[PDB]
Amino acid sequence: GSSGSSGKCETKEKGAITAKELYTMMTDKNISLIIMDARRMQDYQDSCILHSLSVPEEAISPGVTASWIEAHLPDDSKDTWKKRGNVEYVVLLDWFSSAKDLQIGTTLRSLKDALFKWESKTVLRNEPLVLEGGYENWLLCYPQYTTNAKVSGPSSG
Repeated sequence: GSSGSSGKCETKEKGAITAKELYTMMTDKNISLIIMDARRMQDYQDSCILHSLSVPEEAISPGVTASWIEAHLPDDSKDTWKKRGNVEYVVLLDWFSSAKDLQIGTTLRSLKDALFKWESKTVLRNEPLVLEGGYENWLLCYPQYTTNAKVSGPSSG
């Protein structure tokens, strides 16, 4: 080579995490990591990953802060919520919304920006990443890592 000709490129992940990476960190004592499910309150009841956190979808608004979410969260989730600053890395979940399908209004986006971008006191080491596919894909990757595996989530049509 002389300088470096252009091409096309394929693998170009940006602000995204895979299920495989979550496992390596999920069972890591040296590396902390918390998982959150930005979905409806009913979704958490039907399906929910073990050793994971939960957060309503309505409670998370586009352009909110930590005080907002912290104000609207479960009783047991409120604990791990505060540990967000103690841990190192962070990850989220979803049904059909990846980091590429994120927009100005999505729960993941508003939650991803309301954890670092809209920070005042607590601060993390990196930026919140979204799992590849979310819970829908987590079942296909590791169905033996959730409280409820018998959960079907077909498409709109």
